[PDB]
Amino acid sequence: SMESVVTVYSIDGLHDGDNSWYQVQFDAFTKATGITVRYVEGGGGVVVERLAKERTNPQADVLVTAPPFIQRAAAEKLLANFNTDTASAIPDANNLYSPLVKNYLSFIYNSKLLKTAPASWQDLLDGKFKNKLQYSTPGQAADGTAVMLQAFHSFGSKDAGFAYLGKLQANNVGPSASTGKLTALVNKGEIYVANGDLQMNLAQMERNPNVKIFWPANDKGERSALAIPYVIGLVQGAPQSENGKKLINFLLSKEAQTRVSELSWGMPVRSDVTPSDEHYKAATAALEGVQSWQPNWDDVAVSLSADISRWHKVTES
Repeated sequence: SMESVVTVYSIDGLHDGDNSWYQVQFDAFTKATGITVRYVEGGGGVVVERLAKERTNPQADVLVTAPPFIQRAAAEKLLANFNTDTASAIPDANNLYSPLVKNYLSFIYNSKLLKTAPASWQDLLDGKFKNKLQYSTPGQAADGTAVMLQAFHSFGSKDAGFAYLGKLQANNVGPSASTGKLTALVNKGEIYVANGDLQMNLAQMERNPNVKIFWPANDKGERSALAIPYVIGLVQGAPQSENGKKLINFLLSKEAQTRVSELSWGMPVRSDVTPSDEHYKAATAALEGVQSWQPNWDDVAVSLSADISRWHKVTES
């Protein structure tokens, strides 16, 4: 006989614990099918670089990563054509990849010290934020990359978003290789405002009682949040393509999707699920009146490295 297997390479965030969405779903899938799930986790670009390294003899069957890395995988011919069973249930799926779990860029502030959420991007330039605001470093921290993209959108052009971030640098404490550690700094008032992502921050609120989630408005009064979903595809040349297809369809099923919020603090991509958990209530409350948006990710895949280089030039100078 053989122990049947399928191998997942994923961006981190869905396997944080024994009761995480991936652990629970992988265990259910194995019980139902006899297929063990092997799992590798890393940064969103790291996992795609590994697929490219391994392309002459693929090891993974299923990729999960965030934009623009999923689009880089598609451009590099690392994804296989596969029309999922669900897709009718899922917005914006295509034959190479499908959204799996929704997430968003977010910001946080100290609500004990500040009487209300900062209203606008302009308010963050106030001198009261000098050395009392910090966001993580574009390119190094995924949510820092998201802040840069968000500035372009909120200010209407790359030049204008970079100009804004150059001004914000007067207040920004400095670089941070990761984002999650900033939350406790906000909670202690060492800083008053930081970036984040919605899944992460929702889960942090219980132990950070001085913090609340917010988004600044732009000069048209709009609060928007960059959509940074987890996105799934089948690996080109997978050694276990049939098992990969089964797992993809399973993770996109109504059954699996019903527990995304409960187990991970993410949001399901299917519209036909009704979460029953309190995490979802918190997510819905945070997003009320916030507009999701996204760029053309095929275009961002090409321009991102240049933009990160420019961020360094703009802020360091």
